[PDB]
Amino acid sequence: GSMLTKDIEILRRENEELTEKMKKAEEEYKLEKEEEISNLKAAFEKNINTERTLKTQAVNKLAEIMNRK
Amino acid sequence: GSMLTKDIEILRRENEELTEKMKKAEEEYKLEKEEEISNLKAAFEKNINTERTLKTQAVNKLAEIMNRKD
Amino acid sequence: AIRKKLVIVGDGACGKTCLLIVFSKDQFPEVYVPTVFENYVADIEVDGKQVELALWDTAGQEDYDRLRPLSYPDTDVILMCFSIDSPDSLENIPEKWTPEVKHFCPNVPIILVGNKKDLRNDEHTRRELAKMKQEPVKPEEGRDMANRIGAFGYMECSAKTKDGVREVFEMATRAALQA
Amino acid sequence: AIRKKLVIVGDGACGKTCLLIVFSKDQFPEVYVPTVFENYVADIEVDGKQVELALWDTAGQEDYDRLRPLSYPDTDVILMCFSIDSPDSLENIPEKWTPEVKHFCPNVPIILVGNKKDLRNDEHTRRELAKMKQEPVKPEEGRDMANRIGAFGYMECSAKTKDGVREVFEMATRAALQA
Ligand SMILES: Nc1nc2c(ncn2[C@@H]2O[C@H](COP(=O)(O)OP(=O)(O)NP(=O)(O)O)[C@@H](O)[C@H]2O)c(=O)[nH]1
Ligand SMILES: Nc1nc2c(ncn2[C@@H]2O[C@H](COP(=O)(O)OP(=O)(O)NP(=O)(O)O)[C@@H](O)[C@H]2O)c(=O)[nH]1
Ligand SMILES: [Mg+2]
Ligand SMILES: [Mg+2]
Repeated sequence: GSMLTKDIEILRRENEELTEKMKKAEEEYKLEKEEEISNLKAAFEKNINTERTLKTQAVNKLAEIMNRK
Repeated sequence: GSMLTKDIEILRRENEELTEKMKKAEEEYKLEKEEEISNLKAAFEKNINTERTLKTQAVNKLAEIMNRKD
Repeated sequence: AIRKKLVIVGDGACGKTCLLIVFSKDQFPEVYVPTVFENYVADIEVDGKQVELALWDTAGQEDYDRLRPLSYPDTDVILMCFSIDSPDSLENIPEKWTPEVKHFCPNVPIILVGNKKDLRNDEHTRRELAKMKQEPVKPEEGRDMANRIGAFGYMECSAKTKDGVREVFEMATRAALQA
Repeated sequence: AIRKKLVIVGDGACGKTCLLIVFSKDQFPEVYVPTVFENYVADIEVDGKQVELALWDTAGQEDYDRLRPLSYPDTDVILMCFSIDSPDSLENIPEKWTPEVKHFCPNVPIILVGNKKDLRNDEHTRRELAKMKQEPVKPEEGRDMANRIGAFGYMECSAKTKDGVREVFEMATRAALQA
């Protein structure tokens, strides 16, 4: 067979495999940006569900105390 | 002249262009993460100092009212 | 000497404390710190009457909603505030403060007050409000609101320049002096 | 019958409240809520003496450090706690609680208590403590600490199983009954 025919086929395949190294490259970059935040939030929450609880308790106690003053 | 040919040349620039498309999709996905985290941590920081300030004030008022050496 | 109780409410950061401190302590609070609750006293004379004004400061912070009702008992007059540089705090007058006050202080004279009058013509303020496609509150707007919520009267002021401060309290006292 | 005041302190979440509620209310608090401060009462008899035990609960939370001194005045006995499933809360005994108590309650009998005794042989606890390369506190460690800080005595217990609860308070009462 002619070499030209083959070189062309091999090129349509690389450019093709390259397109698969994109769609499954982006699908990849997803967990990166998705994980780094799927815990960057859940981390900022625990930290606020803590301060918020201490805030509420102090407030309620103040109310209890003043209603008794 | 040169050894280059019609069809190979077209599929070559096409490989190239397709590659550049990826170089750009990245530099853009980055500056997207760089802001997302930025504005996120920005709020999630002014979000906590807010609760922390209200916590401290209530606490201090409780003390002030309860405390005899003041 | 008639002793009268005044309570002030309104959105957080709209100027309640500075207004009370300027009038009772002759000074302007420097730094902003959300109020839990505090109490001041001040003397005033109107209609030829000596009056000791008890000033109850309250929290505008939503998070402190729980404590506010502790200040409302036996109130003679209420100063319901909003900031002239914040249309949002104005909308909160009929949406929150009015229903709450009329529940805890039935038939108590309400003086609607618009603080920070000095920002009405401030470029930075107009500039900023422009972003949210808003503009400082207009006097007609505050008066409208006063009538709408059935207030005893409307008064604008600036604890910063002292402009109107006196009128606010002479009106409130008269109100607390009705019958 | 005699009245005696007992105050309890120690790291947050180490079991102070559950210990007091089980002993005074005959129940085990289901949900955990940081304590600001609370006061309970309970009756007990030791060596043939009726004693009314006033139980002052305090916050273990750092954020509430400022309120604690409000409970310390006129204390007859102190229960200084730590959790058997937390070596860290043990280290905080000489590092924080001891210096503070000896400053506010000079010469007041201190009963060192190790809560959550039921976790000493719990696999989940042993496994989790293994990650930080630690292990539940051993009775010897508690005794040494008691002697080191000059406590009236040491006592281990579990508000969960009720084991030792009684001894903790009979020892504290005796201590408050010295002279
Ligand atoms: N330009 C201007 N700023 C004012 C005036 N009065 C108060 N401020 C500013 O507005 C901010 C909040 O004032 P403050 O009186 O503490 O508000 P508040 O309504 O009492 N707040 P809170 O409900 O949280 O207790 C402060 O930074 C203060 O300097 C005024 O007349 N003019
Ligand atoms: N396994 C076990 N858990 C216990 C025991 N006593 C308390 N706990 C648990 O430990 C947690 C905190 O208990 P609590 O008594 O509220 O702790 P505290 O020391 O009073 N906390 P704070 O200083 O914040 O006020 C709760 O979830 C509770 O169920 C015990 O004897 N055994
Ligand atoms: Mg204030
Ligand atoms: Mg507790």
